[PDB]
Amino acid sequence: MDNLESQTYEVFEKDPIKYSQYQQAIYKCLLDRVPEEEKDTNVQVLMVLGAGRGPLVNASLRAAKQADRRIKLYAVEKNPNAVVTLENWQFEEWGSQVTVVSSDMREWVAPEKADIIVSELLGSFADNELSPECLDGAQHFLKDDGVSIPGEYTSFLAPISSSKLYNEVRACREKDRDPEAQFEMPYVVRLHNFHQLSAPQPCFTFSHPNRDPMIDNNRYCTLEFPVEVNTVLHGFAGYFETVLYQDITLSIRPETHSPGMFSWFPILFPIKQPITVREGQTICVRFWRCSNSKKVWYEWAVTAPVCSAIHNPTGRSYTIGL
Amino acid sequence: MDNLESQTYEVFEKDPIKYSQYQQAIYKCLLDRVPEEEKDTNVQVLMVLGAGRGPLVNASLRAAKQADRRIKLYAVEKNPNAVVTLENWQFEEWGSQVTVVSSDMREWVAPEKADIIVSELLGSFADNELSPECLDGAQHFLKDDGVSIPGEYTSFLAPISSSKLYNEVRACREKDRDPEAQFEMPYVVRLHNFHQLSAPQPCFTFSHPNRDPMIDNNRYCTLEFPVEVNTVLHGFAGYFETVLYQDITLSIRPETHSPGMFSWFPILFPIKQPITVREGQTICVRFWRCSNSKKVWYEWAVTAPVCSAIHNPTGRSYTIGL
Amino acid sequence: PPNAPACMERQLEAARYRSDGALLLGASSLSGRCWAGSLWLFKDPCAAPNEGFCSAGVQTEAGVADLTWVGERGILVASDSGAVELWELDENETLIVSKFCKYEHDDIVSTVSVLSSGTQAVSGSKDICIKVWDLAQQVVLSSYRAHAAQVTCVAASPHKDSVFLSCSEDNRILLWDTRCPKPASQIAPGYLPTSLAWHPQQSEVFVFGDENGTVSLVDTKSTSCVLSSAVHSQCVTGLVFSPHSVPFLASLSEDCSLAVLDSSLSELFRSQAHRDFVRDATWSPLNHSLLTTVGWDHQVVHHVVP
Amino acid sequence: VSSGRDLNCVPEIADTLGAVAKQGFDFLCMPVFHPRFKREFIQEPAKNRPGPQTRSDLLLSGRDWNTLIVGKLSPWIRPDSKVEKIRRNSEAAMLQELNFGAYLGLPAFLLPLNQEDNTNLARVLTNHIHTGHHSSMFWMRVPLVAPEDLRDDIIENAPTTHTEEYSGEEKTWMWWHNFRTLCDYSKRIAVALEIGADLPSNHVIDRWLGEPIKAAILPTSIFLTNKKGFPVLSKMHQRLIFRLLKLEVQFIITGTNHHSEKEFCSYLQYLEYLSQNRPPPNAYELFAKGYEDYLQSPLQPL
Ligand SMILES: Nc1ncnc2c1ncn2[C@@H]1O[C@H](C[C@@H](N)CC[C@H](N)C(=O)O)[C@@H](O)[C@H]1O
Ligand SMILES: Nc1ncnc2c1ncn2[C@@H]1O[C@H](C[C@@H](N)CC[C@H](N)C(=O)O)[C@@H](O)[C@H]1O
Ligand SMILES: O=C(NC[C@@H](O)[C@@H]1Cc2ccccc2CN1)c1ccnc(NC2CCC2)c1
Ligand SMILES: O=C(NC[C@@H](O)[C@@H]1Cc2ccccc2CN1)c1ccnc(NC2CCC2)c1
Repeated sequence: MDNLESQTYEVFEKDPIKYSQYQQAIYKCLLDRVPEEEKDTNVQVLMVLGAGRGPLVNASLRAAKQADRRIKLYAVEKNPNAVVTLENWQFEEWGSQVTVVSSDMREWVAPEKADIIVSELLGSFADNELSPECLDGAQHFLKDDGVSIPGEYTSFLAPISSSKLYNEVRACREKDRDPEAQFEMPYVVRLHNFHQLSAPQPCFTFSHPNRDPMIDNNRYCTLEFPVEVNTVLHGFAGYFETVLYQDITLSIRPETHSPGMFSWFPILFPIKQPITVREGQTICVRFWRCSNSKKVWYEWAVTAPVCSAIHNPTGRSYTIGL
Repeated sequence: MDNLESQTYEVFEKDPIKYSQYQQAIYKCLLDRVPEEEKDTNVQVLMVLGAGRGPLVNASLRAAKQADRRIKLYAVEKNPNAVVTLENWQFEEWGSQVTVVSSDMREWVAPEKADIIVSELLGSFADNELSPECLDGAQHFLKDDGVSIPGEYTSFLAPISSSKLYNEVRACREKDRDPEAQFEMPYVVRLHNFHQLSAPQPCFTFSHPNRDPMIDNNRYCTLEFPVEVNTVLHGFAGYFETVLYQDITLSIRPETHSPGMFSWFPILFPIKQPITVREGQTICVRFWRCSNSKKVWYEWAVTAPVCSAIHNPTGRSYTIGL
Repeated sequence: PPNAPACMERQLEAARYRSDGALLLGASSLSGRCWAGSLWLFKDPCAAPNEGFCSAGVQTEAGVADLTWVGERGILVASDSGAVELWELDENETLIVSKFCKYEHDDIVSTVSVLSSGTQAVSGSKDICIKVWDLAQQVVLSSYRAHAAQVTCVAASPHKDSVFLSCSEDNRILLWDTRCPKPASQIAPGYLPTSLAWHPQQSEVFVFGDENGTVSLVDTKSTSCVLSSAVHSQCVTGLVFSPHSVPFLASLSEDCSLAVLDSSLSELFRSQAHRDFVRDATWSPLNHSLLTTVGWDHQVVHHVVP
Repeated sequence: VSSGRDLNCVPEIADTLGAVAKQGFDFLCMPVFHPRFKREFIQEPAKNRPGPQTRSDLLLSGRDWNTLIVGKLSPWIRPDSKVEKIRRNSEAAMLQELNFGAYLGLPAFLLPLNQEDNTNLARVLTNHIHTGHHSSMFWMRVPLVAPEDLRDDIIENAPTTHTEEYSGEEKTWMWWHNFRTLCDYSKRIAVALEIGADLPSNHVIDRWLGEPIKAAILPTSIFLTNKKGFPVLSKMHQRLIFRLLKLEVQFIITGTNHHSEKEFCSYLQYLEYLSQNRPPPNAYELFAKGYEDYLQSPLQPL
């Protein structure tokens, strides 16, 4: 529903590892797709779906030079303001090799099928920027044997204690809306003064392409977190891991965090009322990924040691517009 | 977004003129479409788009018996609860002649094209129940020479004075929303204690089928209302007229009101602040019909004798979900 | 050729045939990094718009909003900078040198027209002013603020040095005679006038195009537009009369088409060759059946009018 | 004196900005798309015009876009046109330019009020203000005197009115008042008051009192010339400058140099001369500085 600002693209382009990992993934994929004997006759069709101002376009070109393989590039971008940067760069630097497309990947009628679809539509909680829905509407122009980079992603959740963050969320009460709406929405936050109460556990997973006859992006997960400490539960930290290609991965999970990667901060799902947890008790949380044709949202509830209210029912406080 | 209750369908089925007018329109259309020499060989394909509990289905059958013509009926209905009534009636009374379809007319893949599409998707302000959008998604399964009943509809507006209604709208202030949202939304109301300040004037018109290369349901109208009285403007009454077929029409305009027709009450578009109007002054109002892929809404403003704020900008207070 | 740029800017603004048959081209860069302009001379019109096949070429400081021939070697330009600039073709006609660049307008110079004598010119601007220039002295003789909005078009009468027309976004069509103390005369309000063309033989007759795509025929003495036609689906950008004894009228629009009309404004020819806004039309003095058009699609199309 | 240069011609953005900064200007008002580059949004083939649609955001640093550039709406954008096709393309183009300005993080964006009916312009701007997340200022360019009322009396069959029209002479205040009423007093919408060669009567000037004037537009053509050839202002113009200096408005210089023998920064040097020669702050103003129009809740004395 919104378009990113120029300076937002600018800061994230400074990520020291995200783009070198993407380049390495494309490099490995090109060598596995076209052998040495075909290096000058086989042209691989690469599509950067959500090109931004063009850093994955440059990463794709550098990877093709590294692999000594031939590529035909498409740079698809829905943000028309970012398209200005893309079309000025295409005229001055890239040339005919890169075809710039000003369109939503779900509505674009591609002139040919792709060998490789490259995208970075991931959110802090993996699928909260609607990468499943966007890539589902784009997989029809991917070859039957075609590859999607990233191939899969998994979100992670961990219960947390933070009276400081509980107070920050509480202070988000706004006029002209439900007085508790602020507790029924996630926040992107560089978590600092908190206590992680149990090791992160995998929540939701998505794989690309999705060749199932009935595609369903809705999800329901039950997580049981052993707690070996007396504490107060205030919410859940959300992280993700992604498989770009084979062993080339990215992670924001604290235990496996990709070095120097600032492109994603964790997410925080708050709870309306703090919950007392004693040593040896288990925190049980339920998360739902819900949707209709217009929007996507999450619903969540604590069921042990005590029940909380169901948070964000029907997306009454928070939705991600399609 | 919502489905009508059983008793809502029940009361409107008691309309003494709406259905006899629809029957008369279908009757006239059948005689004009198939001559006497073809009365036993030509079967006209009729589609009731939004069949409800089936009264237009019975009106279509009675019209075919009246015209002594052959018809094949389709009763399309998106409300699955109304579909129960339709399928029980089809088994017990109609039989094979009527094919019941449980679907949205915009998503239904018809097995054959229609000669006549019959619908009653009209609101108090004609197009406020999204008849243009619904019939636009349904016209692809209408023959190149096919007829739509209704063929056209026009909304009407009239400035009104009512301190009583102004107070009723004012009392609609709700918690957990903008304190003036109640003035930025229309209301269906049987207007009684009011003063119509100028004769109703046509606002927006839609025609079916719409064979234009670029279909645009968005609208912008400027209306100038001569006022020959000292008064206070509180809002605008909305009415409509529809051409079912040729001279067979329906109207809720007070001057041409269809007798006994209670199926539509007028609509009221309020204004946040009452406006003083002196004898001989002109009330100038601007109305916009706006949309995106998810919703439709109206925006309105008074520009003479004084300007009001633009009401309902971006549909912040009121939208009709697609 | 030397001093000529290796690349011509995409947006072709003007095309003017010289009496000998040489083609003058005006272009602007209306997008990308640099918003400048260029002037081109093509002794072979079929070679246009290829830079390697031009007779002469030069880069201007800013975009070319309009241009006109000043005799056989002079080129008068309406610039985005607010300048009216005179460029002169050298002795060997292989270079285009600047004679003057005078910044007298406070906004974009949108239109220029050389007066009948060829010694004076009229410029119109977004700054709402109309100026009368002395080309030899390189100065402004008179400055007129008659309009109330941007001047869209200025057209010098074919044979009277003191008579010209102007039209603007203020919805006025003004008939000028600089021999009067109040030089302008307004000739029911409707759609905005966007283009003007004096009839080449009937000294008191002119045509005007509007923002709604309508072309109208007017007689200054009668002051009535009894003859009109809905020619285009969009704004009439330009109106150019053919060099014939009984002239044809070319009308160019933002609907990307070119139309050729007769004396009663009836269509004889319609061309959809352009894939973007048709900006100018020039009839060949050598072959009267040939009409050349330029567009924002960088196309130089040669039409055979029946 | 916080001052800006207004330009409608920018061949190279870095060269132009460097040139205006050298002259002493703190900011530049410029088009974000080429002012003559009319764009089609609905009908083919012009709708499918290959890009780029304007120049790149990469041409300037983030800091420069946020502090030195004031955007300007293209002159062909007419959302209140009598032609339906022009109204629709103008709405789409206005949203495009406004969103490009939001994309660049421009501190302000100039839009004109040059006619009585700006209803659809108000509606499109209100829609933009209530869409997405941005906090840019909208400066409505409005003249003290309408061009129709300051035109030279040179139309033989359309003479200028010689009889006084008290309310008629304040018509541009009503254009502003109506626009801001439609936009429901948005704190993001302010006035860019354009001064002309002939100042109107005092009552016309006084209508602007209490209005949110953020900028004052000074065309080079309003400046008189002294014995030394330097640009100056009449005593009446100077009086208005001192009134606007108390409101701490940003001064904008528009038009070309009309004192060609002198350097361009001379128009700016005259403004700082006026600013340096204004009355010094008295004892009251020394303490009251910074409290102007700042609302304070009265104390509970007991
Ligand atoms: N459905 C969509 N169709 C096309 N582009 C999209 C879509 N959804 C998101 N985008 C764009 O995808 C980009 C997502 C960014 N996270 C990535 C930017 C850039 N490729 C980078 O790695 O820095 C943004 O520029 C979005 O505007
Ligand atoms: N897009 C749609 N597709 C299918 N049915 C629809 C759609 N929109 C509305 N309807 C149905 O159309 C009917 C509209 C009613 N006003 C008419 C009911 C009935 N035909 C009558 O005349 O009493 C309702 O039953 C709606 O559920
Ligand atoms: O998680 C974040 N935002 C969403 C996330 O999905 C983000 C969104 C985005 C948007 C455009 C381009 C790339 C990306 C990268 N992915 C985020 C937000 C704010 N600041 C961050 N890091 C700071 C900047 C200095 C350290 C991170
Ligand atoms: O205008 C009305 N409602 C919308 C209108 O579009 C309505 C909606 C509807 C819904 C289902 C079937 C038919 C219809 C007919 N069209 C309306 C609402 C309430 N009461 C009404 N009349 C009373 C009942 C006793 C007199 C009228």
